[PDB]
Amino acid sequence: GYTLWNDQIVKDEEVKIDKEDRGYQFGDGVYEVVKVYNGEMFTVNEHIDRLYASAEKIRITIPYTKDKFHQLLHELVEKNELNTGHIYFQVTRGTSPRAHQFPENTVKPVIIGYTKENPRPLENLEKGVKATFVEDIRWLRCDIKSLNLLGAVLAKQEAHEKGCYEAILHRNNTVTEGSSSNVFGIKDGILYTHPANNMILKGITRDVVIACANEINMPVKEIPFTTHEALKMDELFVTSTTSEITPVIEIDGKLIRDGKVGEWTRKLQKQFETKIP
Amino acid sequence: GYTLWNDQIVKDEEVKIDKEDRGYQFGDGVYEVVKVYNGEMFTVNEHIDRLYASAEKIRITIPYTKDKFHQLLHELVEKNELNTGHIYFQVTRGTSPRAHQFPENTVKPVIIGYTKENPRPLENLEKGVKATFVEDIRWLRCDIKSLNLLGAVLAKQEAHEKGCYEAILHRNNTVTEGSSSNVFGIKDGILYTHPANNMILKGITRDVVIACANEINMPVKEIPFTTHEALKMDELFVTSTTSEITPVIEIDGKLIRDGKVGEWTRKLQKQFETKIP
Ligand SMILES: Cc1ncc(COP(=O)(O)O)c(CN[C@H](C)C(=O)O)c1O
Ligand SMILES: Cc1ncc(COP(=O)(O)O)c(CN[C@H](C)C(=O)O)c1O
Repeated sequence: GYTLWNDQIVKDEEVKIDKEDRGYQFGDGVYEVVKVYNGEMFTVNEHIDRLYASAEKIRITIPYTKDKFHQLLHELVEKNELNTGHIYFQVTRGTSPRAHQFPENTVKPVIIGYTKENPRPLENLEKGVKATFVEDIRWLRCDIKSLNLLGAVLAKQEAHEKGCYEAILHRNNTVTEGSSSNVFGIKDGILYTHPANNMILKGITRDVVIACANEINMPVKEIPFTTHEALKMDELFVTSTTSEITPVIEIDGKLIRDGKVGEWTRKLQKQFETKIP
Repeated sequence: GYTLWNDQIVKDEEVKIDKEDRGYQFGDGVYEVVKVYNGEMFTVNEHIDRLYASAEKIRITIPYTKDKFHQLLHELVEKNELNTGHIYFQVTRGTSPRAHQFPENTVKPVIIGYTKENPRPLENLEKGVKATFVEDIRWLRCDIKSLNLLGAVLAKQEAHEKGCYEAILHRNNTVTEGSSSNVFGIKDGILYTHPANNMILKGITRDVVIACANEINMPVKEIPFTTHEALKMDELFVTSTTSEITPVIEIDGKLIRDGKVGEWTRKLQKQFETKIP
């Protein structure tokens, strides 16, 4: 297939990374994942805006402008003939002799973007999944979608080893987000979720779900809940570009209510479907 | 020059790093830095031991025996004709289709190592340097020498912009370590430094210095100190494989005692010199 390398579209086999790329020695870079539906990129405007925002947050000046980035992403999908799956793209500070501080003389940021055929998680959306609680031991700037993902790797692995789809992270019993998703709780027709500060990534799917709730007039309270409160919620689910609205029916053997997908989770999924390309 | 690639010492241009190498997408890997004095490696076995420990802490099993790794670093120094400088070496989980969890079928870890001619910091060792306090926002597994270093990058950059050599990190007003070093304080002839827990990296230079204090009959207390306490110390210095024992004479414009290198730091520098190749 074809990969976006910097501002070029090249054959997969041509791409090689320098050992001194700061993304390889420091994880000094940011990234995005965009879902594609029948050749249509879902909320690509929001994902590109966040890529540039994450970049600005760690002072990386992406070498070309947004308009040029969208154009390159558009041809990447067409070149790979991607129907349904996702586009992954990242940008690092660039390659230069190893040193912690920013390169004295502005080097050019490295860009990588590729595609992958992958259907929607229909079985999970319908049936729900099992989750597990895992202590959030990550850094304090979770609002930046950076390449420093070692914490999430170890957490995801733990969940998979227990046959769970996701690891629900918590800071001293307070639920923050999932290893690669945002977490939502429902009690008495009210939608709860951790506020969007430095403790979580302000997900694009999270924002679309909150928009859906406002459209159907469901009360939304952006305040955190503990692991114990989460266990006594009427409904529970996780959100991500690839997971959409995935219901959580069980946490560590403990059923969320009756272990069935809830009413509001269904209403929310229904409204989310109206947004799909 | 020549680069260590897994178990072969090839030319820099013959190395191929994949875009899906986990050290590039998740910072899923560990590393080390070894100082070379006149073609001789300093505390190489201690660093190799830590590399393996760091690796196993995140479930990565380096394929070679520690003695084979030592022999590989030795060949690298000779092929490059390195006199005084350092060797940088790392290992990632390897290349596999992007996913947070560990690769289902164990792929081979990727090893990369190279040299760099760099003199001893003569001026800093004798005159001392300026430092600046910066809040520690890093993750909770600082005992693992991983590639997740975005926190340290931002901290070091803040130090340099202020004309400072190092950023002295602090959590809850308690000094932990520097962005790329360990921090020591002296008062009333006692040597203090934060204990080796998950909040810091148990430095190799740190251990040698503590061993030096023992040898010169100086009391050591591995207890943490606040920024307020750090400013009241009689003497203060940072340690690292590249910085050796670099005295800190001023923090945020506030002098440490009289702004000059202390006697105990000098005694430690003298004993440390007896260990050098
Ligand atoms: C920690 C974390 N929180 C929340 C999200 C969801 O954000 P969004 O709705 O914009 O995708 C993700 C997953 N992002 C991508 C999918 C990943 O790492 O694969 C994440 O890494
Ligand atoms: C966070 C941190 N603490 C402490 C140390 C000192 O450990 P040692 O004395 O074994 O080098 C370092 C430096 N490591 C290397 C030098 C680096 O990243 O360049 C470090 O990155």
